[PDB]
Amino acid sequence: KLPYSRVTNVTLTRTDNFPTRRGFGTQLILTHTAVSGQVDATKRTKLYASLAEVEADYPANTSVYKAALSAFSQNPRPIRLKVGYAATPTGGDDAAKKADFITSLGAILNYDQAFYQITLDAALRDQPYLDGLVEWVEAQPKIAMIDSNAAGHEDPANTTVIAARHKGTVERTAVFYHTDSTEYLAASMAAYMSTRVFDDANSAYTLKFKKAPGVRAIDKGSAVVTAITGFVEQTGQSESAGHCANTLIDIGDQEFLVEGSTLTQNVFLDEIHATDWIIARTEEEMLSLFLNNDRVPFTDQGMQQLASVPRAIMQLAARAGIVALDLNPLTGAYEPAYTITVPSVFDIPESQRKARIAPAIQVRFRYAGAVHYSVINYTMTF
Amino acid sequence: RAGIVALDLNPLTGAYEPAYTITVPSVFDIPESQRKARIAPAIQVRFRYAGAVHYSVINYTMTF
Amino acid sequence: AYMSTRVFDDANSAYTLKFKKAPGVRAIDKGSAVVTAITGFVEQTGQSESAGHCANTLIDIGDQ
Amino acid sequence: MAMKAYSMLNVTATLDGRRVIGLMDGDDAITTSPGVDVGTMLVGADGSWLFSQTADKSATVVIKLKPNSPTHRQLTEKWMAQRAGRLVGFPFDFIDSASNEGGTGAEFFIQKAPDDSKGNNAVVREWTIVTGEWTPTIPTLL
Amino acid sequence: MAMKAYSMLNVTATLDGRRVIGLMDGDDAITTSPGVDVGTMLVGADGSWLFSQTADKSATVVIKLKPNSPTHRQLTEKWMAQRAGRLVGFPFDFIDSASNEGGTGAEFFIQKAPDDSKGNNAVVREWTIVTGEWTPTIPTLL
Amino acid sequence: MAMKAYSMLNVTATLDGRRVIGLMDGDDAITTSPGVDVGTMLVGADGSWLFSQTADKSATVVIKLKPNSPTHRQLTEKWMAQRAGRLVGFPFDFIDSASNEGGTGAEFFIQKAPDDSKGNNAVVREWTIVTGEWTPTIPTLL
Amino acid sequence: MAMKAYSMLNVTATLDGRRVIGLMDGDDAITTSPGVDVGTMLVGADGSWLFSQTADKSATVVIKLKPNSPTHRQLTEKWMAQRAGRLVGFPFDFIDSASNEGGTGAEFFIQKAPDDSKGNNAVVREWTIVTGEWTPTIPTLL
Amino acid sequence: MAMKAYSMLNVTATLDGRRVIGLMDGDDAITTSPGVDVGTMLVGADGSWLFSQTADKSATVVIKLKPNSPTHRQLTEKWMAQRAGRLVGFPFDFIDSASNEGGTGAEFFIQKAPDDSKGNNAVVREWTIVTGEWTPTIPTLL
Repeated sequence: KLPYSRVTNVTLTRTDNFPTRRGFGTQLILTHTAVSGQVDATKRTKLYASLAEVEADYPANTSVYKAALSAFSQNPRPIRLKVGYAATPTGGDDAAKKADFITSLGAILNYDQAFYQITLDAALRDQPYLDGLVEWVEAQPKIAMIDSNAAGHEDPANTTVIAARHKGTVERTAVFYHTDSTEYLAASMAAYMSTRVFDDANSAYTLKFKKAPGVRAIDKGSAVVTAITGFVEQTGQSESAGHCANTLIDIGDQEFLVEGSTLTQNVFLDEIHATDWIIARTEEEMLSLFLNNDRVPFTDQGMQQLASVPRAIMQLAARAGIVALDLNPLTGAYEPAYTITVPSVFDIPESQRKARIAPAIQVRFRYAGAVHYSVINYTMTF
Repeated sequence: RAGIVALDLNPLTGAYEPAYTITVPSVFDIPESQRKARIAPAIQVRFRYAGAVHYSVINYTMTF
Repeated sequence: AYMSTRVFDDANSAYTLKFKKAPGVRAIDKGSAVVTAITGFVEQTGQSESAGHCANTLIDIGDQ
Repeated sequence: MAMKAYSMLNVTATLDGRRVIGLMDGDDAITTSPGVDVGTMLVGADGSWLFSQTADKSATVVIKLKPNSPTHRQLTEKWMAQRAGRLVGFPFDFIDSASNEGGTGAEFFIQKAPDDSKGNNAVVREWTIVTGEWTPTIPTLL
Repeated sequence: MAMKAYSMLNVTATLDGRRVIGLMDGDDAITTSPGVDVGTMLVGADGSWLFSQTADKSATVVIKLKPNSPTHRQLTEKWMAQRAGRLVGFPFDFIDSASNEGGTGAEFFIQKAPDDSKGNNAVVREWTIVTGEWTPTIPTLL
Repeated sequence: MAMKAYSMLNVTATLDGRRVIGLMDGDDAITTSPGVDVGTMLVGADGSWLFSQTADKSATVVIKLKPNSPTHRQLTEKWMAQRAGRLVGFPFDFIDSASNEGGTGAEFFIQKAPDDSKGNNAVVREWTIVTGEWTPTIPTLL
Repeated sequence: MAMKAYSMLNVTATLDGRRVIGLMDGDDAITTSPGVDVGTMLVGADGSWLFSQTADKSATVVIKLKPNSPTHRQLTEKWMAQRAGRLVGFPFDFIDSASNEGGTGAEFFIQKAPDDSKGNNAVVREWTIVTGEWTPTIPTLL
Repeated sequence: MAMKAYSMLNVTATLDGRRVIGLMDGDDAITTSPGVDVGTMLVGADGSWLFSQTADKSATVVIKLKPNSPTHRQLTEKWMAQRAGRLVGFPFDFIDSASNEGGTGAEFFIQKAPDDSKGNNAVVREWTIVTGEWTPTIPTLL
């Protein structure tokens, strides 16, 4: 006779697989450990597909595997995690100066610029040179976040801490503070941050303020979750009376992220993510416009043709729920949510017309709010 | 219609791509010397073969 | 006998496989790993031309 | 910035990146019409009244092209792409530079197809496209 | 290979092998129209939308012929063949050489018949044919 | 606070926390009907009369959804949850912001299920839910 | 993976291995309806209420086919097989690729038979099949 | 042997030797319907199911004839023969030559009679016949 496998192939294994769930951006995990078989200074950035394909890095190393395990553990799963090589030098010859770290970062973009999120873990925790990253992630279209493991955040009076020295001055980083042995940035960033599709209706996750991680436990404290997360009980969020960070507290048995991943007093993470998506979408659509048509003439005819791209991206974004609904909050009267202004080329002289660089188009937004707190009064008359 | 030609979709991307194209040479330029043979120039046609299935794979991951 | 009696002008009448078909009246041969030298077919990955001769044998898997 | 005279040389239309060039003669070559009425007034048997406002913000556009226009080629490729099974948006947007009057949409779809008439001279080819949302732009220069 | 001027002397139509010659005067002598609309947009009471795409790829063609044209003889023979009981396809296909615009079908059928009007001068004879599939050809020369 | 015109953009419905979005077209997309008549008048053979008032304060609601609506997914999950054996309330409540007209219930249950029709276009999916108590809210703004 | 427009070119139905091809025109060509109501609310004379949930998970399906369709041949063979005395399941299952909406059953049975009408044109042939269990699939792509 | 187009010129019906000729206009001139349903599904209070198959293989046929048709004369003679007391079978059988779809019976009986309406124009005459067995023929040419 003959086995049935000659025409088919049916396996039976015991593992956990999660849906594909394409997303916006991919994160980067940079540390000092190198495998030298794929990452040795020739490919400072490497791609992957799933935890199975992770073979080069040790299946028990603290940096890569102990964070990638959390990263690939979201109920919908991200894809194509990126592994870095940046700070392969141990910070620098003189660790007191970060000048080596900035140069190390400057040499990793050139190999590949595809990642959007930066997560360093199992090392570089609260190191003095790490501040250079905070200097470097600004003036850059990316997001970098640092999960400190322990510090004097519990005292709202100190200043030597990360979130204390930089507090309300930086607009593109956040600190996922916890206790030790918990790799936390991977749990939410690029695991829930990535797997969101903004082109669909009502898919605007403005909060990020009530969300569960893959697998991790809670911290403890009641009035100490005010020094951390810098959140006033009722009135609002005060920047002076605490450090703005995140801790993943629980209230019922339900453990969830808290404070909504702020970066300054009232700058939430989703507001950054949505604008970055808008920018990275308009750039791609503009690129796909010089390549289809042969030429774009240097007149109003071609100027409105370039204006056609933002005028469609804003329309596609207001559907998602990022732009306000054409109503002035002050009065509730009529006021346009978004306006696009196009300069007139009719007057621009030939001297600057020979550069083949168009003038600038301007666009106006109106951010769409969310809710983080509720108030009820319950007056009883008997 | 029978099922020999592919269905107007590029397998690489699933984007649009014609399944079959017919190209006809232009006789406007062919000189009289070769026009007296009474033998027409050549028409060209492009295909896209329609695949089939001979083998299957299933995985059956059990969680308990 | 089966190759001839197919009409290609009808819809969906494309017998691309010819890979799962019964003869009129004839019996099976024998062997399990010897049907790889003949038919040159890899078990899973595909069909390798080096590891066998490409032919046909009319095997059976069930009683079929 | 005086409100100059109207001219077809200042109207720009973009269909999925590329421009629209070959347009037939006439006072109506690109026409956009809304889906349904804005509202409805209901007056009862006593004399009172109640107005009802719809949530249907949708529109259709009709484009008239010559038999020899690259936009005709683009549209007849998109039609075959839809017939094959692929379904996508191909945003369309058009505007007048003299008064910023016009509109834009994010995801359109081919709804009608032209009739191939040969005859003795050239004939129009009319395409009808439909969107699910249509945002007009407010004419700011009057 | 410049996009030359349009002319009826470069349009070729073939009906079951033989050509079509005798055509009436007018800007519309061979007109092909699709079966149904390409799609349909449905907008609900809340403002959401859903587009539906049809699988009906069928077309009809109308040919106008003089009372004295060999194509008229061929068509009036085919009509009698259908009336007798025989049913076959007789493929029809037409194209313009200037822009490769046109289409083809594999199996047509006579759907309408002309009216024999004698009167004082010559009158048109219109035939309407219908296919189950109709494949247009993409105009590659714009 | 003038009694503004009616519009579907001010009606809000909540089904077990999440909102209802995908609704079919028509003048009736969410309809609630009471269980039984409020009362019954009985007139005897002599001319006297007696009115009887019921204690049945129950209602049913019918929701019409497009084939592609997240509420359809939520409802088809709840139906399978009931079929499995779990039985819970999932409160539903809806209201109009212009006149505070509408109602609420505390514990509903799926009573009917839609028919999956594919056909050539989109078709309605109707769900029928039933409560044991239904409290309307008094329209205070007339 | 955007929620594309609905189309009959992405709906797949399988009846005992082979596909279903010849379907009649209309907005309803394959319709599945559940056996009985999901539940029943009983309200007493005092105002209390009690809901009762059924264990009947069964469904029926109606398929409309042209007089010339291979599925018609398959079904009319299966009907004769049942009439002879053989009784088997022939599982049927159908689904939409755009939203993973549809269902499957393990053992069906022919319940009704069409009426052979000849007349002047083609007429529908309706088959009604019944299952003892019917498992819908949850639409995961909304 | 291509599956040609449907036509009433290829449908043949025989009633006790002689053919049927005079048929009224309409999409339904000869219609055969089965006696009872093929089966019945019974689902108990627990969720189990049981299907029951009938042994009733019987059918009825309805024929619509003009007031002037030789088949009308034949049928009105057969009716009087039955009324007199004679009782026989007069087999009836009909088929379509394009797909071998149809059926046959061995012994029929007149069950209904038409209504003689004169009026201003011609009216249908409908006859209903019933058999005890009805064997359909499997359409082998699809």
